[PDB]
Amino acid sequence: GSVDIEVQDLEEFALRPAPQGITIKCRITRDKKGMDRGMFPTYFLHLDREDGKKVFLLAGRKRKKSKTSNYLISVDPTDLSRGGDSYIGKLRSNLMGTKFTVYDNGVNPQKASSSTLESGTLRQELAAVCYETNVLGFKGPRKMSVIVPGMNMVHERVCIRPRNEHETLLARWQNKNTESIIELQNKTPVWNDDTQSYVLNFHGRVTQASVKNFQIIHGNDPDYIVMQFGRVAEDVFTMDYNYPLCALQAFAIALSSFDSKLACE
Repeated sequence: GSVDIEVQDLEEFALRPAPQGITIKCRITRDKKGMDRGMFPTYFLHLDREDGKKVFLLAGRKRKKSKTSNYLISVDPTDLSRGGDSYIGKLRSNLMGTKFTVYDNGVNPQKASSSTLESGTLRQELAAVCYETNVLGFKGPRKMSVIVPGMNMVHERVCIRPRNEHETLLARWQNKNTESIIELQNKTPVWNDDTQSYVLNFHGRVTQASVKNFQIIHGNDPDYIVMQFGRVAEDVFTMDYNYPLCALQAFAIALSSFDSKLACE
């Protein structure tokens, strides 16, 4: 079929998990300024219609709130283009650029009033990414972990609103709490003797693996590609995602790769 993905309300679309059986194909474009006189670059996510037309979905840009520089993800390009701190998603990274968490626009647990703290309105964690650190002797492709909220019987996300440090996605992951989360990982690339490099297979095309070219899958079924991200030009990348991911999660995961410890060349 074709399935002309229905995009009406951008906030709703951004949070909508991709229907099983339908792949949502997008493209991420890097700003209009970029490496200049400071200012961080702005990334744009557009739906790539199979008719040749594009549809703006989200925009992301790094910002320096107080000390750390998180990415604000908004469905309002204009606002973000300036001091517009309006957002639907926020990407937070550790100092090393090895751990990332994506939140919605709810209230931070650590600053919540007693009235809010009753549970509700509290910030949700939509995804977390960990770029595995080198051990010392282990030989092989680096590991990328992606943690997302579990899905319920109706195939909808089971809202994760951490009330404390032990309820975050990264904590549930490290503690093995697999009840309300889904642990995903990058698909292991395979050494190709002709290219003399580790490769991945994007729709039949040999693709050199890197932080700029990867696929996310569930460890139990390597054939089902949850997310496929690849560089097609200097500042242009293709991004396709499938259930259980929504655009905000996929986009955030992609933004993390730009801000990761890796990505240096």
